[PDB]
Formats: sequence, C-alpha cells, structure tokens
Amino acid sequence: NFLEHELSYIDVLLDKNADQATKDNLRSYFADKGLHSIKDIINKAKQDGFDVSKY
Amino acid sequence: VNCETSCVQQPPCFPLKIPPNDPRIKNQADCIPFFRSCPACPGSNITIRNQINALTSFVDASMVYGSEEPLARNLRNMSNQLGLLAVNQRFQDNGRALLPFDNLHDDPCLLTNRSARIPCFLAGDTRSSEMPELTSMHTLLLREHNRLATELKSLNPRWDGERLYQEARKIVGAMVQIITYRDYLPLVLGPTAMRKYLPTYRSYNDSVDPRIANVFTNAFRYGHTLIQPFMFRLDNRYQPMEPNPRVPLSRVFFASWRVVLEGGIDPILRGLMATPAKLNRQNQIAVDEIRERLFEQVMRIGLDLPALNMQRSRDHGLPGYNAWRRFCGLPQPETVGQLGTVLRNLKLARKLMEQYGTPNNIDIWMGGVSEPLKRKGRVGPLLACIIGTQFRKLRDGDRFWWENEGVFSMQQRQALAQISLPRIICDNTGITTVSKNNIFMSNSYPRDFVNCSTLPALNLASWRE
Amino acid sequence: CPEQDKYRTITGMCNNRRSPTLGASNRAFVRWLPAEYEDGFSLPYGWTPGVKRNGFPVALARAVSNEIVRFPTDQLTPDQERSLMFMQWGQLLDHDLDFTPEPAA
Ligand SMILES: *[C@@H]1O[C@H](CO[C@@H]2O[C@@H](C)[C@@H](O)[C@@H](O)[C@@H]2O)[C@@H](O[C@@H]2O[C@H](CO)[C@@H](O[C@@H]3O[C@H](CO[C@H]4O[C@H](CO)[C@@H](O)[C@H](O)[C@@H]4O)[C@@H](O)[C@H](O[C@H]4O[C@H](CO)[C@@H](O)[C@H](O)[C@@H]4O)[C@@H]3O)[C@H](O)[C@H]2NC(C)=O)[C@H](O)[C@H]1NC(C)=O
Ligand code: HEM
Ligand SMILES: *[C@@H]1O[C@H](CO)[C@@H](O[C@@H]2O[C@H](CO)[C@@H](O)[C@H](O)[C@H]2NC(C)=O)[C@H](O)[C@H]1NC(C)=O
Ligand SMILES: *[C@@H]1O[C@H](CO)[C@@H](O[C@@H]2O[C@H](CO)[C@@H](O)[C@H](O)[C@H]2NC(C)=O)[C@H](O)[C@H]1NC(C)=O
Ligand SMILES: [Ca+2]
Ligand SMILES: [Cl-]
Ligand SMILES: [Cl-]
Repeated sequence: NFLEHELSYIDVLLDKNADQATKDNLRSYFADKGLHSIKDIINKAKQDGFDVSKY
Repeated sequence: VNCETSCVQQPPCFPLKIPPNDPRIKNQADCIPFFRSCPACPGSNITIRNQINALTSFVDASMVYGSEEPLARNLRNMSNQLGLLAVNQRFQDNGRALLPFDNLHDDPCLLTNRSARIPCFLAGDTRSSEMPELTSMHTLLLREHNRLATELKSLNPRWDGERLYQEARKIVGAMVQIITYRDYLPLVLGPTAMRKYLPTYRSYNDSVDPRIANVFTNAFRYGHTLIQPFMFRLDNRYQPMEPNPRVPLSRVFFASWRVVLEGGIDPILRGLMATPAKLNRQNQIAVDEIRERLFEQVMRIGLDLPALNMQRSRDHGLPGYNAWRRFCGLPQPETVGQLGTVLRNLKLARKLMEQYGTPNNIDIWMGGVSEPLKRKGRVGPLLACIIGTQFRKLRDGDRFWWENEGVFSMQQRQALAQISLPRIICDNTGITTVSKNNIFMSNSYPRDFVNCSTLPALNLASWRE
Repeated sequence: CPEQDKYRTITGMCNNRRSPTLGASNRAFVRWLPAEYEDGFSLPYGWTPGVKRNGFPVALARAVSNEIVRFPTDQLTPDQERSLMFMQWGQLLDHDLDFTPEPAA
C-alpha cells in the first residue's frame, strides 16, 4: 500500500537537479517493494487512490 | 459471519450479549461486536489456544520505529542521508513536523469529521490515531528522533543515514526506558512494590524470559480507570483554548483532523500536564465515555471498554482472580466476608459475588482494578505483582537495556540520566512552560510549573568521533 | 543470529542469543498459568449457553460493566497526585509492549 509521503520521492526522481546518489537510493527503496521504474511507481500511486495527474 | 455487523456466534466472532435491563442497549437482540484474537496455531485440536504479540516486547520505542522490517523502512525519510523519520508532506504544526498519513482501506479517522478529509497517521504501532493525546505523544517522539539525528549530523559529519538513524533510535529507546522506570513505574506500583518487583538493576541476565505474558495484555488495562471523560486543550497562558476546550472523548476517538486543523499538539500536551488524571475508586471504576460511547463515531454502536476487557480475558483463556492471587502468593478469599477484607469493601464484595458466584471466577481486569490501591501507587497488590513481574523481565531480559555494560559508554550513561519528558516537550514544541518534579505527579498550573530555560538539555558530546 | 552486533533488530529477533525469538514480534505470548477454556483447549467461557465455570453461571461482561463499573460522570474524583500525562504515558507504553491481532472481516 502506497503512502502519501512516498509521492515526495517521485518528485526527487523527476528533479533533473537532484544527484545520482539520492535518486539511486530511492530507486533501490522502490525496487525493494516490487516497483522497478517511475512508470511502475506512478501507477501504484494511482491504484492506491492518489492523484497523480501532475506527472 | 461479519463480526462488525452480525450478532451470530460463529468463529471468529464472540459478540457480547446484552443483559435484560441495559441502561443504553434497549434491544436485547443487539450485541457489542467482538473478534476473537488470532490463534497462534489456527484450527488445531492438539494445542491449547494461545494469542500472538505483533510487537517487540522490549521497551525499545517500537511504537516509534515499528516491529516489522517493511513498516520500519516506510517510516523513514529515504530522500537524503540524514537518518530522519518520514514527516507529513501536506501539513505542519506551526512550522513543526506531523506524523505521515497512513493509507488504510477502511480508514476510521475519515469517519470522525467527513468534511475535513483527514486520514489516520502512520506510526510504528497501528493505534497512533486512537486519541489525539496519544497522537501528540507519537508526534513528540518523531520530532525528538529528528532533532537527535540533526544534532548527531553536526557532531559526526561523516556518518551515513543508516548510522544517524540507528544512533538517534538508540537514544529515543533509552529515553523511553528512563522515563518508564525512573518516573512512571514508581507512581504505578508505589514504593513497596517498586522495591519488591524492581530491585536495583545489576546486569543483563540471558536466562530471563522477556516475553509479554498473556495476562499482562489484560492487567495493563488498569490504565482505563485513569481515563478522563474529556480532552482538554490549553493555550500559551495555560487558559482553556477556544473553542471546544473540553471535547467529549466520544468525539475524539480517531479524530486525527483535530491535530491537523484545530491547532496542533501544543494545546493537547498542555492539557495533559495541567489536568488531573481520574482517580480509580471502588465505585468509580471507569467513565461512560469509554463504557457507553467507545468509538461511537466510527462504528455501528458504541462499545464498552470495561466489558471488552472482560470478554477479551475469556477469549484469551485467562484464569480468574483467585488463581492470580495464588500465582502472586497472595491470600485467596473463598467467601463474601473474606473478599470484603481483601477489598476493604463489603458492598463491592457483595456486588462481585452477585455477578460471579465465587472469587474464583472474577475476571482478572475486574478483580485487579477492584483491589484497594497500594500507598502512593495506583494499583492494588494483584496488579502490582503482574505489572511489576513483567517490567522486571523486560529490563533484566533485555540485552540492549540502557545501563547494560557495553550498550552505552559511561559518559553517555551520565548524559542520559539528565533526560526528562518535560525537556523533550521543550525541545520539540512551542510550549515554554512545563511541569516540574515528576511530570506524572505535577498537575496544577501555575503551582507545579517551570520555564523551559531551567531544564538541562541532553548533552551529546560523548557521541563524538 | 550474528556474533557482533551494535543495534537492536527491528523485530526484536536476536536480543536473546540462545533463544532468538524471545521478545521478537509475531510470536505467541508466554503463559505464566495454564489456560482456562470452556472445553479445555479453545472455547471461551461464556461461549456455550448454560455451560458453568467451576460450578457457577458465567456473567455477561456487559452485566458486570453495568452493575460494577458504571457510575455518574459528575461524581468523578480528580487524582490530586497524578496528571493526565500519567494516563497517556501508560497507553503509549502499552503500545511499545503488546498488540494482539484479530482477523480482518
Ligand atoms: C538469571 O535469571 C534467572 C531467572 O530469574 C527469574 O526471573 C528474574 C527476572 C527474577 O524474578 C528472578 O528472581 C527469578 O528467579 C535465574 O534463575 C532462576 O533461579 C531460581 C533460583 O535458583 C530457580 O528456581 C529454582 O527452581 C528449581 C526448579 O523448579 C522450578 O520449576 C518448576 C516448574 O517451572 C516450579 O514448579 C518450581 O517452583 C520452580 O520455579 C527448584 O528446585 C528451586 O527450589 C528449590 O531450592 C530452593 C533453594 O534451595 C528452595 O527454597 C525451594 O523450596 C526448592 O527446594 C528453585 O525454585 C529458577 O528456576 C531459575 N530460572 C531460570 C530460568 O533458570 C538466575 O539465577 C539469574 N541469574 C543471576 C546471576 O542473576
Ligand atoms: C484514550 C485511551 C485509550 C483507549 C481509547 C483505549 C482503547 C483500547 C481498546 C479499544 C482496546 C482493545 C479492546 C478489546 O479487547 O477489544 C484496548 C486494549 C489495551 N489497552 Fe486501552 N485504551 C486506552 C488507554 C489505555 C491505557 C491508559 C492503558 C494503560 C495504562 C491501556 C492499555 C491497554 C492494553 C495493554 C491493551 C491491550 C493491547 C493489546 O492488543 O495487547 N490502554 N484499549
Ligand atoms: C526528508 O528530509 C528533508 C530535509 O529535512 C525534508 O525537506 C523539507 O521539507 C519541508 C516540507 O516539505 C520543506 O518546507 C523544506 O524546505 C524541506 N527542506 C529541506 C532541508 O530540504 C523532506 O520533506 C523529508 N521528507 C519526508 C518524507 O519526511
Ligand atoms: C469539521 O471540520 C471542519 C473543517 O476543518 C471544521 O470547520 C472549521 O470550523 C471552525 C469553527 O466552526 C471555523 O472557524 C473554520 O473556518 C472551519 N473551517 C472550514 C474549512 O470549514 C468543523 O468545525 C468541524 N466540525 C465539527 C464537528 O467540529
Ligand atoms: Ca517494543
Ligand atoms: Cl485501538
Ligand atoms: Cl460497523
């Protein structure tokens, strides 16, 4: 079950500015929960009743 | 058979039947919903049914950090190397963190003020939103974790997010131990029981079983006798905070919106410090807000928390009062007269016998809370025994207990001795006036109150590299 | 279990080296006394109508509540010597120690 605060991690993954280290840490955290790409992550957010229309 | 809405008695439903002349439930075919606790060994005809503890029994701040690996990671801020716990992304309390929001299918909190659309909080335990006062304590500890991690990052620039998290966690864990054993338990048990059940700590003993005993889950509910029928909020002059300074409890269960939209944790914490607890008295055991109106806003009927306690003891197969008395090495009253002596109350003995027929059958919570309180304590001998025994096992049987050699350095131990719940309140809220002495005793403003500026900060110097 | 550690595990696993589940989450409570069920092994007292406990009718929990626990709220006695914080710490502490799961409906 996707958590509202995890939406803020999507934001960091889409920040072209935020460094490779931070983004790979977050990718790793999402991969641990069975979510392999940003598309998979947005999709889980949508399906758990979050508004993803920003993406 | 859906236990929330059905009154049929089929597994796993054990609904409470309604007595013939009920003051509230006028319909005798109605019931109070109850789900039997999950068995350790489902569907077994060999084993004696036992229940499960979903948390670590240790005093380890698991209600902050979680007790399962996925949840523990979820409560963490994973977007930096700062070792912080996740904070709410949409709401603040005067620039300070709130708990993150949880995503339940069937969220009770949304039911309390439909228009406000404020969900339950995510914490280490699932009950953080049960009452705003509880939420406030959770929010406090989250803040404290973040402050410690921040401070440790200054002290030790080169530590990664894992190290920062772990170290802050270890300190919060120690703080819960100190407040619990130094400040709380002496006021529960009284001096005599404190000496008997919790002698001066020697060392970690690896042969002490640290598990929660089944009975403890029921006996620790003595606390329901302390519950006041209102939530009290106080402004910065410790004056009643407008409007709704005294909110009925039946309007606060799962009311997470109250925290977010009615002015944060500050007025809640002030209410806690500057209001008396309810005294448990032999014909004033528990208030109607929990006995008649429990969770009335989120559920089809108001539950009865005393009754639930008794149902639950039966569900868990707990021995009756006399068996616990004997366990504790206390006299076991056989007659109405002898129960009169033990309770120092013949009227109450008469009433308990009228319900139960023998003192052998009195349910543990009912018998425990009936006993006269020990001098300067808030439990009688039976409960002092169970509670004391359990806390002994929690301390002696914990390898990471704060005073166990090799857990902290001596200087760290000296630094830790200086912590107090008042100090924590100061460090993490807009509150500038807090309770002196013992927070759990001090209850009257202004008489019992001090400026924050008078309290020693926790000195983290001995956590350096 | 590891040999060298520095921090508690989340689950409480490995606190006790010789019996590593002791205090860990999702484990059976310990029994200080043998369990007392209507049938010896499973059914709670109160389950089967007209089945006595040790010679006596089992009283309805709600009957006990009405007759013993009920009082008028306007007669409530403030504890002179304890704050509401004393109550709250207790519930908070309880939530460090034990949660007993129940099935989802
Ligand atoms: C480390 O902790 C160990 C456990 O400590 C208990 O829990 C802590 C938190 C404290 O409350 C502590 O006081 C508790 O004892 C501890 O080991 C324990 O040591 C006691 C005392 O030596 C042992 O008790 C002896 O037990 C035997 C066996 O019978 C027992 O088991 C059956 C079934 O469960 C029961 O029916 C019995 O009542 C017992 O419980 C007895 O033979 C023996 O009694 C006989 O001898 C004494 C003394 O001569 C006479 O007075 C008696 O009448 C008897 O003739 C004791 O009762 C206990 O079993 C043991 N527990 C464990 C888990 O090993 C250890 O000593 C601590 N270490 C340090 C360094 O602190
Ligand atoms: C505002 C305070 C409190 C409640 C609201 C509240 C409610 C409950 C409920 C609903 C249960 C489950 C009832 C059942 O058997 O169906 C419950 C269980 C436990 N309590 Fe309660 N409680 C409030 C407050 C306290 C305080 C102050 C306690 C101790 C000082 C306290 C203890 C407990 C314990 C240990 C349990 C059992 C937890 C478990 O599942 O193991 N509570 N409470
Ligand atoms: C993880 O940590 C960072 C740093 O503390 C948090 O960022 C701050 O968030 C607030 C609320 O959105 C902003 O007003 C600040 O400007 C942020 N400051 C910094 C230092 O970046 C972040 O929100 C945290 N995330 C979680 C999930 O708790
Ligand atoms: C339900 O929640 C709403 C939304 O927060 C509360 O509305 C606020 O109420 C106060 C006092 O009536 C007003 O000063 C605010 O302007 C209100 N805000 C909004 C957005 O309407 C409402 O009071 C709550 N209801 C209950 C049952 O207390
Ligand atoms: Ca714990
Ligand atoms: Cl709850
Ligand atoms: Cl319902």
